[PDB]
Amino acid sequence: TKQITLYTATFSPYAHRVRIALEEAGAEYTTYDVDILRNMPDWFPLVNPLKKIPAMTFGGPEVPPDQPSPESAKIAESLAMLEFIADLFPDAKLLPTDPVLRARARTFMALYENYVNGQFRDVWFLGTPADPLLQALEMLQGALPPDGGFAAGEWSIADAAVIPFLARMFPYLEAGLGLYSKEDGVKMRKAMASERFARIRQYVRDCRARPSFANTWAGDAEQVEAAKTVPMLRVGEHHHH
Amino acid sequence: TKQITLYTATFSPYAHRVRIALEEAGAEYTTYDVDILRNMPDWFPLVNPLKKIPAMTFGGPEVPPDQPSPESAKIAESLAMLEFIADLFPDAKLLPTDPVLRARARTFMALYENYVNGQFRDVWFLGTPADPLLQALEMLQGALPPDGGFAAGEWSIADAAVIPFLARMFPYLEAGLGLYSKEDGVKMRKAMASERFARIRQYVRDCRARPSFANTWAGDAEQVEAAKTVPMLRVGEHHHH
Ligand SMILES: N[C@@H](CCC(=O)N[C@@H](CS)C(=O)NCC(=O)O)C(=O)O
Ligand SMILES: N[C@@H](CCC(=O)N[C@@H](CS)C(=O)NCC(=O)O)C(=O)O
Ligand SMILES: [Ca+2]
Ligand SMILES: [Fe+3]
Ligand SMILES: [Fe+3]
Repeated sequence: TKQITLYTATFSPYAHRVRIALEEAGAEYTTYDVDILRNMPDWFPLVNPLKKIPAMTFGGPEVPPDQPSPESAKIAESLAMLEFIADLFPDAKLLPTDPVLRARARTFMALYENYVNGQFRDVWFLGTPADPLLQALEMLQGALPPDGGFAAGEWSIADAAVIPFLARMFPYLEAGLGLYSKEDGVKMRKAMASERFARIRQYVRDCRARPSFANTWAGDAEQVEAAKTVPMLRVGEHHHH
Repeated sequence: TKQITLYTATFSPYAHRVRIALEEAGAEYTTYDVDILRNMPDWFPLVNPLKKIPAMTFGGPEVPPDQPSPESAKIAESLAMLEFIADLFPDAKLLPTDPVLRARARTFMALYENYVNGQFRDVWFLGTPADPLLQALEMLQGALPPDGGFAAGEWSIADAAVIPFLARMFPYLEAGLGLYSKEDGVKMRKAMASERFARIRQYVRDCRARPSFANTWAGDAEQVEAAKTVPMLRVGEHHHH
């Protein structure tokens, strides 16, 4: 019954993670947009001293999100929020019950966070070479069950962790967003359409088809427009190797 | 009943995490050292295709660790292993039961992984300036309960995740091991002895005092000798300015 407020931003894949999990949980929750990269409100460090989105408050009196209460628990870091939502809503089965299948979910989240996420960041924001990102995506694809299904078989928070980033990749590439070279843009678009990546394309389709994605996605073109507000995505700048 | 085998290396803080959790769980398990950085056995990709330590096998027939069975589950990534051990040994209370306290543990692990570990890597492997690492350590220290205790209050896997790295910092600095300059080494040693970092010193003491640390630590001098075998620590080498 305790209130949940998620501070969010449309462009943010980290915040998208948590919206997906809250949808899958059937939770009652409030979202509040924060212009974190261009105009952070003076009160925002009260809900997250790290000054990052997402931020979550839990419990305390019901208050407007721009008047946060000292009495609410302040939860930081998207993957911590994913596990928190799974803990709060056990009947929603946001993780498997079998320990080995649960470990597949945790391993998948760690493979993404430790080896793929930084490659997405460095290719898009710094224009580093795309081959290491493609190699990391092929590795992550190899962790998926071959015949279909989600990271741990049944849908779990591991898939909430990963789909926000994979789903942005395709329309960002088509719109030319990112500081990578033309050559690497072509390389990535060809690779992600090639037979090499058939499995991860099916994974993306399967994740996007769920109501939790549809109800937390602004649409491809709208998400592209939101990403254009990110200052680090300096239009007209490209890096070459 | 199902066997646990942890592939290990004395120098490795990631492997150390899992040894600590297994000790706290009261698990029966085998450890098997792998010279992963200098002489990886040809069979090791069968237990971890990423070619990283730690690796874990679970279940399957009892076999010599250098003859791994296809029937065992292959678990990768140290933090996934920590959550796995918590799942396997619920009576050991390796996480709190309260959702908010559990989220404190998950947040603390994410703070370390996302903001602290990479600063340790920059300073120790590249010799970049120490101030950003000291700032990240002060942030992590600020997430501890100021009056005492572990990251989530009671001891949890969050403390298994973090103590291997903090516990290596002090003896490595005393040995001058790492690519930072003598000047930054003195700066870090002075800072870590100052009142600024009294709370994290108490944390390191409290974690080290537990049998799970004593039984998984070779001793300060011995751990330093094992770290000198790590190629990227480049023993005898330092970068300046
Ligand atoms: N590790 C965080 C990453 C969050 C993150 O970096 N969020 C961005 C927006 S997509 C942000 O708030 N950036 C602001 C900053 O770093 O100052 C998580 O998993 O929640
Ligand atoms: N994300 C991994 C990191 C493991 C790791 O990097 N292990 C090192 C030893 S400290 C290793 O095996 N390095 C060999 C390599 O990267 O190729 C985990 O949490 O287990
Ligand atoms: Ca596979
Ligand atoms: Fe972002
Ligand atoms: Fe290492």
